[PDB]
Amino acid sequence: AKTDSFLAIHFKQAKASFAALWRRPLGNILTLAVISMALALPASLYLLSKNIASVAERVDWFARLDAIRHLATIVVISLSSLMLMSVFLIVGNTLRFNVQANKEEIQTMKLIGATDAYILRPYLYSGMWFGLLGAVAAWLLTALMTILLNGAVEALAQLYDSRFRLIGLGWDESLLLLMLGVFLGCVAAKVSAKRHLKEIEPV
Amino acid sequence: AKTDSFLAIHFKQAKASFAALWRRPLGNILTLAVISMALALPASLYLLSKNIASVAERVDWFARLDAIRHLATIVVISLSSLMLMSVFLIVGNTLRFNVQANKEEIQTMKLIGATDAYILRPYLYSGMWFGLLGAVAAWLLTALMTILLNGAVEALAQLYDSRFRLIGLGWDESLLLLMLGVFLGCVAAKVSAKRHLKEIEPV
Amino acid sequence: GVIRFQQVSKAYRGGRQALQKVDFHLRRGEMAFLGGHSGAGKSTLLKLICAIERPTDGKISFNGHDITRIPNKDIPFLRRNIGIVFQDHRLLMDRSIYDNVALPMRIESISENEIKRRVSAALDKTGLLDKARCLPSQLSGGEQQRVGIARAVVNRPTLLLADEPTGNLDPELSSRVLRLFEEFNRAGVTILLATHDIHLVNSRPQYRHLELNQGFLSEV
Amino acid sequence: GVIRFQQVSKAYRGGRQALQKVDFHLRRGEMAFLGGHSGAGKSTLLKLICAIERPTDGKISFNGHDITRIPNKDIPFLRRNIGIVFQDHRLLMDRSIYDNVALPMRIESISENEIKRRVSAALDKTGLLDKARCLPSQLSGGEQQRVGIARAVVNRPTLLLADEPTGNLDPELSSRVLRLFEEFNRAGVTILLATHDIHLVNSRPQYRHLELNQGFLSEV
Ligand SMILES: Nc1ncnc2c1ncn2[C@@H]1O[C@H](COP(=O)(O)OP(=O)(O)O)[C@@H](O)[C@H]1O
Ligand SMILES: Nc1ncnc2c1ncn2[C@@H]1O[C@H](COP(=O)(O)OP(=O)(O)O)[C@@H](O)[C@H]1O
Ligand SMILES: [Mg+2]
Ligand SMILES: [Mg+2]
Repeated sequence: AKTDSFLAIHFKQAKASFAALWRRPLGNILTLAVISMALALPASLYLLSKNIASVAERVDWFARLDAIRHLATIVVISLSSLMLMSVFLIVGNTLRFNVQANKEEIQTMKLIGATDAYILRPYLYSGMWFGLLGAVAAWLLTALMTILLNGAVEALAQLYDSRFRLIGLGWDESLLLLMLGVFLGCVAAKVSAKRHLKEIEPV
Repeated sequence: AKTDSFLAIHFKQAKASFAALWRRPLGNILTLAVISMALALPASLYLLSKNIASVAERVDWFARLDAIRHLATIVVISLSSLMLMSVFLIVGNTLRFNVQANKEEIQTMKLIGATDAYILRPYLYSGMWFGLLGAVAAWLLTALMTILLNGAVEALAQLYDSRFRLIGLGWDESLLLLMLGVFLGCVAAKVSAKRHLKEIEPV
Repeated sequence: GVIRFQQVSKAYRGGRQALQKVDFHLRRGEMAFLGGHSGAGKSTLLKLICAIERPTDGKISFNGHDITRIPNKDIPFLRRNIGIVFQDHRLLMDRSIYDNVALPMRIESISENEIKRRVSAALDKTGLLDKARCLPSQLSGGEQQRVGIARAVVNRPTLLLADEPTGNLDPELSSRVLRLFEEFNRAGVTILLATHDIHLVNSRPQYRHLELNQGFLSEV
Repeated sequence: GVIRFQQVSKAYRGGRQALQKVDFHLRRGEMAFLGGHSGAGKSTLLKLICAIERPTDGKISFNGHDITRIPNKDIPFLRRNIGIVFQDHRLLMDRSIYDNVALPMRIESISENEIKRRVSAALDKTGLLDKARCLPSQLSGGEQQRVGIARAVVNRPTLLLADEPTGNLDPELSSRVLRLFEEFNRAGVTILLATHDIHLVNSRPQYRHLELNQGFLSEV
């Protein structure tokens, strides 16, 4: 009995899961938009913190400056923790809804003798795609926000007789953002799907 | 045939829908937490902007301060609009999942001859309770953030000897926050539930 | 009559046609079996009666009121008159029997005391009063079907439609269910049964028999 | 034998008991009807065979391998051997017939060409090869049931379990479905049918008949 290879089945699963996301446009576009905005917010907060820190470094007085940096770091970290926690939960809800949508298919698949891993892999890849697309959209949104802010910043820089310019996310930071997005999209999917799939019976 | 009064049925529906949220703790606690944090960001940002503006008012210097205020207002508005949109979108997903969970009940209810309004009102009140609880949780989150930040602000002020402390949200503002929360919880629920209810058939 | 058809016919989206020039008349109090083959159009005829699906060619009269183009907002008022029993004995496993039997009385707001007394009377009539507080799961198949019949009839419907109620029961319980239906008919409730078991219909020749063959109704 | 029971019994959570000291032996190639009443324990016996629910008292042997306490991870390997046909002709309305019949062959990764040829052979055997590309909705009830049987048998199962396959068909198509099952039995596939229709079983006395009455199996 001819059997497909490991990488062949994995690539087929990835392509099929990407195709499946567009079965329900309304159901899966809103979640992508929400993830994009939620992940973009902390990116913009970090961007502003980085810009102000660069300004401060570029410029009794020294002792007071460090405390302001500490306060800014605490605020940014708190908001980042909130938003990252938010992204984790929303992904789980969408996958739980998807699993409940495919109740009959999973029932029939389990009845015929399919292993749990076969049932589970498509949802892992769907979560990974959610994370990746959300990260890309968040990066685009942060770029647009920087473009928007530059106009206001120019007036302040001109009035101060300065040549200050906003600096966008570094190319090394974009890789970290994408890694975080896919990490959430995978971990939330695994945890929620594994915990929820157990409580579904073949009949 | 004795029939219940309008206010009686509405009150009973509100009470029963509130009781319904506790059918699924994991399903409906995560959404409340996400809404709380999302609606907390706008309030906390407004709090920070208000505090810095009050400090500036307390304090050539006139010209640049107006530009700084313009930049702060732009940043706050842009970052808050995203969270308002996210709260609007996320509420719809939870109610869509709930409606798909009650597929059989709605099928039987429509088959027996129930009007659409009877089917729909519980979801409207569930959305309203979502909004109200989210607003209350966001208010508490902002208060807790103020409590956390006050210690660091006091540590910073000791060096400056400013003797300045943060001040929490005003009572009038809290009413507006609750109104916004309930407004979103009602509007998103109405839109999503009404659009989705059409495509469920009795059999 | 309680229901009438005038040259009504239906064609599905694919082009296959369920009903062609089917015409029959039903007087209040009478009972009919509506026999047919595995295919034919027995279920569709029942769907058309209660406006789940609309017809194409003819017109439908419930009590002299045209149902051919009933607006979607007035469908619930019509459905309140008609009670439906299905083969799958559709029940809500989560809720109790008393809650399931009381759903039609709660769709239209009614005082709880009247709901209690009416549900108790209905379950006493069907003999399930004792287990009113139990869950559907603990009941046997026949008991679940009887609960479904009670829920269908609790609202004093003028016309009762059953779509193969005895699908999932052996012949022994078929007689009991059919005698329950006959008791309801004696009460004065018009009933239009639907089944393909020729033996059951041949057992009782009192009630007029309508044969639905390939979408045509001989009515003999 | 293909399946055996040793003093196996089951008691549900409520305390009602489906099976008590039921013992039977099945040799490869033989066919059985497993007649019973509306209640009794016919469905439970089928669930126990394929490890959907575990027993309490006795032990189950599939091919000399104990299934009494099969670990949950090894259940799929057992289920791959057993094919199941249900009364509801469980089918995926969204997908095409060819996709439904090919699901067992895709659960275990197989080359698409072999899947195509095997599905074509199975549908030719059941006579549905022509409509392989059509949706289940356009099919009639008997055609949907035959598609379900084909999907069950596509994977060369050693034992085929049918839970009242002829529930939703008139007697005319019952003979056709039973003759299809007899053809499969001639092919060499062990079959254990389950039905409560005494007429159908009485029609064909060649195959051994097991009567399940109130959880007890006379096997006569
Ligand atoms: N939703 C549908 N789409 C396409 N064809 C249908 C649909 N429903 C029924 N049909 C076909 O039209 C006729 C109506 O089926 P039906 O009267 O329900 O059979 P039964 O009496 O056994 O329930 C049959 O030929 C059936 O195959
Ligand atoms: N999930 C369950 N919970 C409680 N009792 C059950 C359950 N399933 C079956 N029973 C009871 O145990 C016995 C098994 O039912 P079953 O053998 O499936 O009847 P049938 O042969 O008509 O399918 C019956 O008495 C039934 O009422
Ligand atoms: Mg039918
Ligand atoms: Mg059964």
